[PDB]
Amino acid sequence: NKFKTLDKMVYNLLLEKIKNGELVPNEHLAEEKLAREFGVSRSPLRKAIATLTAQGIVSYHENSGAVLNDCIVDADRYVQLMETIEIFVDAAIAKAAHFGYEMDLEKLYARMQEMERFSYLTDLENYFDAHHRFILCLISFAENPYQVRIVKQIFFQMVHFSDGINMFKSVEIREWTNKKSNQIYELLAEGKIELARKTIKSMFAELTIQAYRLEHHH
Amino acid sequence: NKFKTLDKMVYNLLLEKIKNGELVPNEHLAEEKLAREFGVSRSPLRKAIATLTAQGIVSYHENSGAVLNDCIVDADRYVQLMETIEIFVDAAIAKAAHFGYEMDLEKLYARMQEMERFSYLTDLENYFDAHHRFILCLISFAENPYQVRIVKQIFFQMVHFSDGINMFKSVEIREWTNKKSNQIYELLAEGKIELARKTIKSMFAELTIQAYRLE
Repeated sequence: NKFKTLDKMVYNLLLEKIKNGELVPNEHLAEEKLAREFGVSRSPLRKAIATLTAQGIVSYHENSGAVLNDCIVDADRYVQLMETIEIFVDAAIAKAAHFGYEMDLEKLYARMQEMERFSYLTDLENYFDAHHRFILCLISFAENPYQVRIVKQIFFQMVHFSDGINMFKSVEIREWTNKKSNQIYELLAEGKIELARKTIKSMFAELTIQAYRLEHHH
Repeated sequence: NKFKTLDKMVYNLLLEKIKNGELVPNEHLAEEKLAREFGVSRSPLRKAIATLTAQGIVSYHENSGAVLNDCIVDADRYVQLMETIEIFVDAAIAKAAHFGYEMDLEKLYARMQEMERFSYLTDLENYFDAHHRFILCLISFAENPYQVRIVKQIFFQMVHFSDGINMFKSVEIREWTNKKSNQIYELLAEGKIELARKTIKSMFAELTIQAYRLE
């Protein structure tokens, strides 16, 4: 909509072809036809494809070319992604508490407050991003950048291929999630680690229930 | 040595420039000087770079060109990756036991036996791969393909940027790992889930100790 480079544009263009469904999973990407459609040379397009192969969205095979993977995320896949996120979060908190690391709780407070702010402003995309950044801060408490990057990739896939953000169209759900995030921050700051972990688990369980309620009656 | 296509050749050359350390992380790749060093044109080399972007080794930042990521893994980063792997494995076993799935234990037995076979043949690369596939089978018990793909990327980075395979140059370490894998299989088959989980933890702890002992 408001691009600054030819590469990212093409990337975004291709990405939207993956989201609106103009390219179906298991389809071989016609790199030559795609470059003609965008009016671009193959140097940007190729680059885009490479990036989307790094994100697991496209798979290149030695026998065919680049193939597009099944990337659409229904409720069950959303819950699988959330289970991955939650094992990462719980293990992060457990490791930090066991080894006595210093948790950047001020950054976590800032992230929770950004959640509060975007919920007050009714900025849904920024609220989703802020919720994700709060979770990422929790995970970074493990001091494992590999895990942070993995969960960032998961968040990217959720944002671009799930309707999970629609859950936060409810002000009630947004405020409950903000309250849970603040409770987690407070328990961590007070040192009640097991209570914080069970609060994290409760948060994820309720959001899983709501993810399944998204599919039942939207 | 013994290349069959010019791309795979150029790629490999560039890839070793990443492994021997002649190209520093976060450095911008001089595609023209690299292509002239290899005596090749630009179209193949870029493909190579593209391939290394598809594997997460190189990133196309918003600035024009390609930048190389911090991919070398020392002992501490190896242990970080292994902690991630073991979090996945333990959660997989716990989830399978809690929801009462049927774990494909015959596939697990086959993978453990391939470990045994490659250890017998002193095939280090295939033994490393077989160990990784045994772990991946354990993780697939979670019925979560995303986690399998994540740990596959971890194993790729380990194979190409770690010395962790040198650990298995010891026949004793290989046999201990094989015995532990078989014990995990048997405990899973007998339903002793907590014992299987503590055996998994012990295996990872011993291999973590061995990662630091590698001088």
